[PDB]
Amino acid sequence: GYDRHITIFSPEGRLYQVEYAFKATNQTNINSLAVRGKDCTVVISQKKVPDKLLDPTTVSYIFCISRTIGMVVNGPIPDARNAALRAKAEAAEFRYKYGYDMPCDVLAKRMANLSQIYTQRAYMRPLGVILTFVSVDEELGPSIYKTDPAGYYVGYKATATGPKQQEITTNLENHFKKSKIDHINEESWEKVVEFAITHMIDALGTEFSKNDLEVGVATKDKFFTLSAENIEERLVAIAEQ
Amino acid sequence: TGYDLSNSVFSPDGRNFQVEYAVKAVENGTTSIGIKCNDGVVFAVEKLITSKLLVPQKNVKIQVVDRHIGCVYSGLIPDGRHLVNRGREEAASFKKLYKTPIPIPAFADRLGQYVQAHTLYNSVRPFGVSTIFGGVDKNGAHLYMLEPSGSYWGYKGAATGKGRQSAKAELEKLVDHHPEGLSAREAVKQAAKIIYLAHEDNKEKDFELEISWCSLSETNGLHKFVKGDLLQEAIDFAQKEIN
Amino acid sequence: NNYDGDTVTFSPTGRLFQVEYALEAIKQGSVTVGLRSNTHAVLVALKRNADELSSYQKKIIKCDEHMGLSLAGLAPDARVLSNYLRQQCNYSSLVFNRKLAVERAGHLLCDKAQKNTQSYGGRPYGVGLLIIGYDKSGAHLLEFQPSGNVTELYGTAIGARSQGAKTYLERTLDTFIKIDGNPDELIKAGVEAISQSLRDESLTVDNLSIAIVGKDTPFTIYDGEAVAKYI
Amino acid sequence: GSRRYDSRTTIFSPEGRLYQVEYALESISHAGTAIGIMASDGIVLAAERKVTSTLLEQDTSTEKLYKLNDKIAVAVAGLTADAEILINTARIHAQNYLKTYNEDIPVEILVRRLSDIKQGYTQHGGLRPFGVSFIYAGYDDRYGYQLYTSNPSGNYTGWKAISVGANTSAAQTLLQMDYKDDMKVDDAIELALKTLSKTTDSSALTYDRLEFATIRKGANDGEVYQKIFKPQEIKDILVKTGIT
Amino acid sequence: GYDRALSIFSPDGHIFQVEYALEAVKRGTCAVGVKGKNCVVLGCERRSTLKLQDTRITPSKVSKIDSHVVLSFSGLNADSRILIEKARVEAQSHRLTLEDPVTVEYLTRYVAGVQQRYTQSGGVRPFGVSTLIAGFDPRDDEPKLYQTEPSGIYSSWSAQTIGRNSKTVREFLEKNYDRKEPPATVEECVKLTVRSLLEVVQTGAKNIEITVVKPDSDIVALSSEEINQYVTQIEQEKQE
Amino acid sequence: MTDRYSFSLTTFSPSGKLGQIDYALTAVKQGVTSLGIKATNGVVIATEKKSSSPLAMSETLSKVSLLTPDIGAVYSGMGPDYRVLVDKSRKVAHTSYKRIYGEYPPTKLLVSEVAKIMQEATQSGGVRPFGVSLLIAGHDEFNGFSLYQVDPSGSYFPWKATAIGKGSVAAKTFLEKRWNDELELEDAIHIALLTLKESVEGEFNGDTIELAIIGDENPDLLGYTGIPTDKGPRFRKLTSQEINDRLEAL
Amino acid sequence: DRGVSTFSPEGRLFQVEYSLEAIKLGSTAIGIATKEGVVLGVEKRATSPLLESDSIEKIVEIDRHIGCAMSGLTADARSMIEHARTAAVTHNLYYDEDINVESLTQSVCDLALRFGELMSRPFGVALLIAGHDADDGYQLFHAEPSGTFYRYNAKAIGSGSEGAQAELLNEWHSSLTLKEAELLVLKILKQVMEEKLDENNAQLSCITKQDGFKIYDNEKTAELIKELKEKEAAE
Amino acid sequence: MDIILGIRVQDSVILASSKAVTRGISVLKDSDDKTRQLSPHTLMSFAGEAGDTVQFAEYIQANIQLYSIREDYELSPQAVSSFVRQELAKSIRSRRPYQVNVLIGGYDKKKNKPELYQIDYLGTKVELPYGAHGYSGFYTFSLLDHHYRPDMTTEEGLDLLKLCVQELEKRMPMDFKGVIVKIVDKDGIRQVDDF
Amino acid sequence: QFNPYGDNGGTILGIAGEDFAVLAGDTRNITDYSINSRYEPKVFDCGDNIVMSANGFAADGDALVKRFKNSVKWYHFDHNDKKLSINSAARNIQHLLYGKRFFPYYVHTII
Repeated sequence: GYDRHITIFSPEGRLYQVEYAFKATNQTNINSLAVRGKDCTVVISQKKVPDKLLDPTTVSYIFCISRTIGMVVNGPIPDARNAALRAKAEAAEFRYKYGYDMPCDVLAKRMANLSQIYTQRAYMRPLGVILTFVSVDEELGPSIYKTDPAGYYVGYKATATGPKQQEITTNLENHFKKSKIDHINEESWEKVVEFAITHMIDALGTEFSKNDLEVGVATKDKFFTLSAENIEERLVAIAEQ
Repeated sequence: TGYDLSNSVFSPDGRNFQVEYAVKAVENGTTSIGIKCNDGVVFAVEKLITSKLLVPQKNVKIQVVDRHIGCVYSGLIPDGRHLVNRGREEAASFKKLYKTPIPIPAFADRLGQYVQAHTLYNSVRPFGVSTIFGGVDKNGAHLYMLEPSGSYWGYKGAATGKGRQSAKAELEKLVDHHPEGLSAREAVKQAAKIIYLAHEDNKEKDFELEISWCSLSETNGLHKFVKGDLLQEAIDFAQKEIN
Repeated sequence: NNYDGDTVTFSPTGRLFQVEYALEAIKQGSVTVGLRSNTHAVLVALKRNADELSSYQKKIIKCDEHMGLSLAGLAPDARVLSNYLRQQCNYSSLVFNRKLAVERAGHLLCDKAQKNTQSYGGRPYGVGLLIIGYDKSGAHLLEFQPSGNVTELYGTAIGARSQGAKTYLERTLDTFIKIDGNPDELIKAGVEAISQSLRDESLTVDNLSIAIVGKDTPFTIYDGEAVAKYI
Repeated sequence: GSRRYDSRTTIFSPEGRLYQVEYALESISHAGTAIGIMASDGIVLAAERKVTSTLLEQDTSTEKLYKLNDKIAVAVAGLTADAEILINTARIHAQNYLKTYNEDIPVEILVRRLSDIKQGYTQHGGLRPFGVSFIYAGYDDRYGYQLYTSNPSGNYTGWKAISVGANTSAAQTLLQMDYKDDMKVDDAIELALKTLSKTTDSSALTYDRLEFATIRKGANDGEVYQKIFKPQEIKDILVKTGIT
Repeated sequence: GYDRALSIFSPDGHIFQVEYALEAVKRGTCAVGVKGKNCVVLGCERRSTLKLQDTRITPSKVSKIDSHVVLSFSGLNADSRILIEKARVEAQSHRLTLEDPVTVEYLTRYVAGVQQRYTQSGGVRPFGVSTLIAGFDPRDDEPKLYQTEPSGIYSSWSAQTIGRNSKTVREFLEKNYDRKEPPATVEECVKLTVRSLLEVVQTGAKNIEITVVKPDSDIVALSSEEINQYVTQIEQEKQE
Repeated sequence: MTDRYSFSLTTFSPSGKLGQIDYALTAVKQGVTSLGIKATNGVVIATEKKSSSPLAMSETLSKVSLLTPDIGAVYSGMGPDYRVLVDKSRKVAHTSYKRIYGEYPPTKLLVSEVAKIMQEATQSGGVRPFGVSLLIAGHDEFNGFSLYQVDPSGSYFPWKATAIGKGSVAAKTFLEKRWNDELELEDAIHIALLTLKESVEGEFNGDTIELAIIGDENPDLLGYTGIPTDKGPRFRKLTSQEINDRLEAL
Repeated sequence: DRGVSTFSPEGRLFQVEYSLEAIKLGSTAIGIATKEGVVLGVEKRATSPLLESDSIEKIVEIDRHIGCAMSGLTADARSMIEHARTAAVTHNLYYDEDINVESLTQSVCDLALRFGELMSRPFGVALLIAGHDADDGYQLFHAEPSGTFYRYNAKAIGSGSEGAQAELLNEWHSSLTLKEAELLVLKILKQVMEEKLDENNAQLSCITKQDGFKIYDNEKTAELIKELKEKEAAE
Repeated sequence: MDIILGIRVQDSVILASSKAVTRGISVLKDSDDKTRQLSPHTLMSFAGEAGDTVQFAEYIQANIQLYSIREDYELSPQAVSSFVRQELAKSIRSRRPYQVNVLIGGYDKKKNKPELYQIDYLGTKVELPYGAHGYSGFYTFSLLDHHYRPDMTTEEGLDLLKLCVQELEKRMPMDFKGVIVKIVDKDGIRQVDDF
Repeated sequence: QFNPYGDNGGTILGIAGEDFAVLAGDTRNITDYSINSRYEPKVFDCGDNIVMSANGFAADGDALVKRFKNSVKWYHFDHNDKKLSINSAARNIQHLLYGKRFFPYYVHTII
């Protein structure tokens, strides 16, 4: 069955390469999670540095696409960086052509269109990644938009991605059934970050030190990633709670 | 099945078997390492002395990129040279436009993205090398190791090829008992040792040691080869430590 | 076996079978020896005829006044590669008024052979080459191979039964490395080496091809009557 | 590389047949039957729709009969989408001819060029052939009324009466039996319907499963008129020839 | 563009796509050409599982390339139109530059070159056609007849046949054609051309086509009537 | 590097099936149900917004898209394929019509262009067919109201009413029962909602149903006043609120 | 199936090696080189007696000083001959001189290997290129689809070649006259030819420094044939 | 080049074209035929820029001959004229335009009508009872305006031409070495051998 | 506006004896009213017993001689070390110069 090697239909109307690309998404064995505050959007991903020889500072799956947009990837790093560089190029071109910063959802759509092409044209393989895009958009406010190897995308109130993703998902749905609202009703990003980590701990049944996480935050007019110390401060705040 | 006959094809695992096969040719190669130090990086390689007919000192494998970046690799040597040629075009282009020499993380991704592009189509074969490289820039020292999938990270120390595990074992030891730093001159001795040590897993043929380094104090942030008295000095250091 | 249909496919053990089959054409090819002193470098090549009525295939090709090679394997591939080298020697001259360093000639061949081992629909080169020259840093011998692997040596040999001469040179090393400023003696030691690779036949007068380059010697090829002196 | 996934659409079988042409014809043999009949005073085109649903918009659809210019029309049997690509090409080609010579295109010349495009897809480029056969009905001042067929091979032939699509062996027998040369258009109309009536895979032939067209001299003195019948006009012709 | 080497060598040294193109020629309607003392005659079978054929408008199997050169063929009809077009184009280009109509050998050489080119170009299959090219060089009264085939080989023939059962009609021509004495008139040559087709045809009804080419661009297509007489005269000279 | 697949990936099998078109249709069969009904004074297209996660905001995912002020589209099958087709469909309305005639294309011709795009993915080198079927509802001055279905083959057919996807067999039967040629637009909306209740498992409300109409011109939606002959878009998306109003009277 | 430019495990190009088989099925071609000229002779092999044998052109002029004979898929030769003629006239245009026989042959053989995935397959025809130049006198070259060309004192290609080459291996000596060489080619052809050799089904040609490449007409050849039987009968 | 005329009478088209070919101060030739037969019943005369004239005529001729052979049919004069106009209309916006003016004289066998078409190098076509390109027109048009009748015989047409040529030899500054006259009728094209 | 030519002056002279030939040239190189060099050779040994001078615009002269010297080198490679006859050199140079017919080498050439 060469219908299992390139992106052409199988007899039951399926694209196996797209399906196998989704499988690669979890190779890194990393779970990611994103929630929206009132003023901010927070995206946390587990950080795992197995080999002691690595320089831990260069081990990241969160990317700074634009001034305002950040992206966390779930999937192998080469494909992740291919997606990162491309998204950066597209966000910069958009700003030059149209005279305003590329919105999160639009970049998400454009990357989704790119992904779609690989599902249709035979010479391009899909990238084995899932891209979660976050910002505080100037029209739509706090935003989460996620793209997969199918070329599918949609906006989220909150989301999770990875192997243990289903547990994190249902954990969050449970919080929002209770809370009755679209987001974390919290003033500062610092406390939204605490929420994100706290609910990741509950759902995974594990604790984290400062080196086990990696955190991204988008406020109005910038996206930035927390240093080890910023997270320690955040973890300590959680401890005394 | 047959998922492994064509590059860029995902297996049901989510794997690209051609890249994994590329790795075997790398694992088959001679040993090579790199060591990050206080203000620089040190590179070294094992060169199997195929025959007495090999002119000593004259089959250089460490390749310079720009004036500040060293690159060494284990695997298919021609594939390695091809990658450096590309790297040199990238640093030429980056300097041409931005005036400043290419920073190391910047350079890392240029090689990273290019190697990764050879896992995207079935009309190309992935690279048959793992590449250890780096140097000194406006932010200090950086060492990288790049693999056939296009995966790369920053390293405190790194190794690849036949003796990678013996090398990695000795590297972890250095890292543990020198948590405040290792001098550039020290790293040149340690490098010699670890190549002599990692040569045991590969010891039919005896071998030629080759070292290079960029240090902000010792070579002024430029890539130079280790030669003469300093080479012999580290050769002797390593000879002590095997007995 | 399943992974030998093209150059762009790796075997499960990490091999490139089309490159290995390309290497096989050299093995089938007639033997050629190269060796050097500090002042000269010599190529000796055994030429192979089709039958008793045919000329003996040329094995040695001039690249510049100071560089040249010998071939074993597909002759047309050597013509392509030598031509390419002639151009790089040319380019170095006309642009930089600079004779091309043998080391650079090595690197340039390596990268040219390499492109063919990584892309679809192409094929590796089916020939092995030994490059001798005399540049600004003395005498040189290079061994090219269609994998891309170029190797600087004091001496070597490639082709059919080359293993004989290759061991002899390895034994002779300290003798011939110092045949400095004597052309004839380096040639005869080359002729002696090639003799280790002969079976049921020895060196005749239109059978044998010798080339030499050195300090005050243009790369020049000796054939026919002008090698009788050396058998 | 990519060779491994190449069907090779443009090669010969050991018997010297073009596989993809043979299989396109086999595809075309399951399409709604189209019939062309040529009379001394006009041409008839009749085609059967692929089984209609009660809810399909009957009048605004054109599945089978298309206008190439004012003097030429085609009946289609095969993949509709493929047919449309070729039709727009034929229309343009007729307009290039009018633009170049200031005369309407001779029927064969248009037919030949479409057949040459089909031919190309079976010889070079490695693409699949067009899964389409046409019945060309048209008029010009050199040969008068003409019928042609072309098929995926790029072969074309002229006819007095001919059918394409399903049951053409049955239909060609019935046309061969009742067709006369002196025949007037109104008899040819009747023949076309009586022939579909018998070869159809449906229980009964009704107006809403038919496309019908004529090319007559039935306007004002030596000038030609194309008639694409509305639903009602077919429904009336069905009663007047006594099939309903 | 599409690149594949569709025509390639097999271990036995055969190019299967050229050989399979010959199978298409085998399956094509028969064709024969016979050259007289002062003329050439082209005859073509017309397959007879078809009435309702409108022969006013259906492509004639013999095609004029220039006014002094005619070409017929056996094999794929679609492929033949492409060769005929290029040949017609080249005919007019040779007139424009050399100021002289093509010799029959030249026209043959060109069409043969086209077929051959399609045997070793990527992305194309060979022409499923063999041709009989016949006519008179300009200001030359000696008759010409040539054969081409999918491989690109071509040559001159006193008389020759191609297509289905050509082996049968070649058999006939081989014992009924004297090299030393070609059919001395148009009459005689037409008869030998029709006689040969009658080994293989059926009734000589809507089943045989004949074109006669004389010197100085003097080509005339025969009609049912005239053919039919040769048919009846052949059959009543049969009762022995 | 670059595309070396310049040969078709859809070819005739010995039976004369086109495998990849057949399989694309199977992808459409799996897809979520969508429908369209044509009234005398308008057209309705409708589908279910079957949300992937409940954490998703399914209003950010529009299955029903404006193509021109007077034309709207909906699909069953693969969403990503739809989304790019909408992008191409919107652009071709401009490049190959509006930039030439200074007006938006009539429905059948925009459909014709879309069908062309989909036919080309069925024959061009190195691509698979589109895994969707589209229902395009639209208005234009000379043809009035129309409804078209477009399949992966590139074929299109005009409909009085129809459905595609999951429960299309049942849905068409139900539409045959109810459709007459005197339906007023509100009657068609009512029927559409009933038909869509059949093939909807869980929640059935204004947040899980996407429904748009091609109806009266909406000057309140045009964005400007002063040109009396410009009167605004006939394509209107019904709001969540508006859908729920008709569910109480269902 | 598998790439056109693929190497066998023995280190040979499949497509080249297969072309070599096609050449073995070809009609016989023989050339002999002497100090008085080079002779080129071929088997015409008419597939049927209705084919006019004089229209079988398997010996061909390249320039006045260079001739060529062929064996194999002879249609593949047309473009090789066309390149050769162009190269020979072109060289004379650039240099106001006759092109060398070896150079011409090298030029032709450069075409040979430029096929793949340029043309789609190698040539299925071998060529005996015979000529004369001032530098190296009379020369005969065997030009193959491998892109290799050999110089020969004598050579046979095509179906009768293993038998003909062994025959040539004995009969050639370095003082053959042109006459002797003509007779030798005639003699060896009649042996390996399926049918009986006459002036219609075999063709002779030579190239001399004085008169250049000439093809012999059937009268002159018929006399060399009559001459050949007389020497033979008389031993 | 310079002088080319045409008169369409009752049953024929008559084309008169000067024989002189001049470069600098030398009449290189005095018997030049400035005409190509495009098809048996269609003739084209031409004048303009050296080289372009013949190259154009022969290119057109080749295309019409190809058409004839392909379709075994002769294009009507109207159709040939439109083809020529379009070719000239293309050329005028090319890199280097064809600088050729033509007259197309043809007998349409279907209509049994003679037809004269005047086309300049811009591709400006008109159907005319009589026409001229160049300075000729300035004398001949007014002359023909007065002397031409629609129903004239071929013999009267030739006499009308003698009037035109007499006048041009009287008043034109250059020596154009007489004309070559050709008649296009229902029986094809023939040339008058003395004029 | 840029003028791609210049005049470097000098003058050359060739004469044929029975079994010898000369090519003389002054060694002065000028532009306008200045001397650039009192000794800048413009007559060259080009191998195969051919001497050549391209006098006029120096940049073009050097370009031509370079290309002819390269032509000779390649003639040896491609034609088995054959000697380039003076007539064949003459014809070769015609093609070098005419190659640039529409942007010529401004030189008077003598071999």
